[PDB]
Order: sequence, then C-alpha cells, then structure tokens
Amino acid sequence: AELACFCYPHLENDSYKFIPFNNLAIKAMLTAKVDKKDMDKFYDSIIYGIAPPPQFKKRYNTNDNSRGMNFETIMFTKVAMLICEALNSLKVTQANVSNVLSRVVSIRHLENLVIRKENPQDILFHSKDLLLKSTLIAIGQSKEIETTITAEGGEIVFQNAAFTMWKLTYLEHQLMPILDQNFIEYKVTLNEDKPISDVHVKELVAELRWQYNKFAVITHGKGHYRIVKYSSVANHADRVYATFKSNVKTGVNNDFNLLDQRIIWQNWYAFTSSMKQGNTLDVCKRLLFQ
Repeated sequence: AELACFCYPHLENDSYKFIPFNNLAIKAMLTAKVDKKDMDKFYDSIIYGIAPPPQFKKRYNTNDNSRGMNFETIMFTKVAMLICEALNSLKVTQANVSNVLSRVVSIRHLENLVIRKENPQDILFHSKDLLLKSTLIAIGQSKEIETTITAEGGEIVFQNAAFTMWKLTYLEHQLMPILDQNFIEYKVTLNEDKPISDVHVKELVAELRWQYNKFAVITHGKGHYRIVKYSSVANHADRVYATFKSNVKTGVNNDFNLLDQRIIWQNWYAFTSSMKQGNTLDVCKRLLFQ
C-alpha cells in the first residue's frame, strides 16, 4: 500500500508532521458518496477525525474486498505509528509530501519490524536509532540497504559468519497475512555490506543445498536473496520486471544489485542479466526455463 493509507500530513510548527488514521474514520469513508473531484482528497467523517482519500478504497479489506488490509486490527495502528515516527524524523517538504505519501510500500515488511521493535530480546527494542533506520529503508527513504542488523525479521533458521537466514512468517501475520497456505519463503541478509570470503560463501551455499535443496535462490535487486520455492519464480519474474518497467520514470535509481553469481541460481542470473541490460520481456523469460 501507499504511505497515505496510514497517515496524513499536517503543516504544524512551520513544517510537516504525520498523524495516524483512526480505523473508524477510514471505516466511515468507505461508506461515503464523494465527488469525482475530491477522490484524491483527505476524507472527513466528522465523528472519528481525518481519513485517507476515498481512492484508496480497494487497499482496505471490506465486506466485498478480501484483497486488501485488515485496518481494524491492533496491528494497523502499530504499523501506522511506526511509519509516523519515521517520517516525522525526516523534515519533509511541500516538494515531497506527495511522492512520500504515494510511495508504494510493503505492509508485511513493516509488520515484521513492529514485531521486532516490541520483543525485548531484539536491539531494535533498545536502539531507537537502529529502529528508525530499519523503518526508513523499508519505507525507501535512506541511501542505505538492508543488512542483517536492519532486517525485516522472522525466525533466524541459520546464521553464518557473514549471513543470517530468516524464515518469513507471513501466514500468522495480522495486518496483511499471506492468504495462501503452502507459502514458505526465507530471505538471507548480509551481515555487513563488505566483501565475503570463499569460506563463508561456500558455507552458505553448502547450507542452501543440504537443508533447502527444494528452493530457488533469487533476488529482487537489493542487498539480499529471497529463498523461494520453484513454483513462485514465475510471479517473481513478472513483478521484478514491472518495477524495472517504472524506469520509464527517473528518480527510481534502478541499481539492480544482481548479487554473487555463486549463490544466485543460474537461471535467475541469466534472466536478471538480460533485463538489467535493456532486453525485452521474452528473451528474458526464455533464459529462465531453458
């Protein structure tokens, strides 16, 4: 969803502060008949304060929408203040307020950061500094990339000298849980950004092949491998293309870190090679199944 599904600006104290939405304001807006002209304008149930613009109607699970988010749950507010603390840590301009709020993000990445910030054993719980950084990134407002120390989370099912492997817990999620029940996915963050020895690299690869032999080793182009089962590489291919599709829109500095050919599954390396290098849909797609 867009950042504007969760909060709304407020030019107060001579700059912009972000206030979270009352799940009932939203709920009120969802029943409103509004003018075509204000569909992108912040809604006002008079009872429950401000709501998001009624265009984000489908991003919210309703009676006739199972495809959106569960905005009524405790999880909702938690995420919303998460985002709110982060944005308010930036001082955002009139210039940016629109793209910042229209910024398409991962609910699920954010819910996992909630779960991290809150469990006392995690440093996130203790270092606010670190928390912000993890949020700013998942929100796409930092130069930096996801290291292990700043990772979305889940259960570490393997830890290395230069990797940490997370099991993604998306079935049990509360704000926007994975509705498919087969689902199994892991991601592998790099402990640091630095160069990685053949000892470490081979170890990781040894792990991946004994333990997770049934899994495709892929990447979405940031600093880390998602570890998907072989039946998903498909949906994964199309999605990764579409975001490189919006290169036809500069400011999306499309640094596709096609990581170490040693870990990345060979066909993904083939596929990603073509696309990152200007090729069309089909000469890319064909590399993947050959």
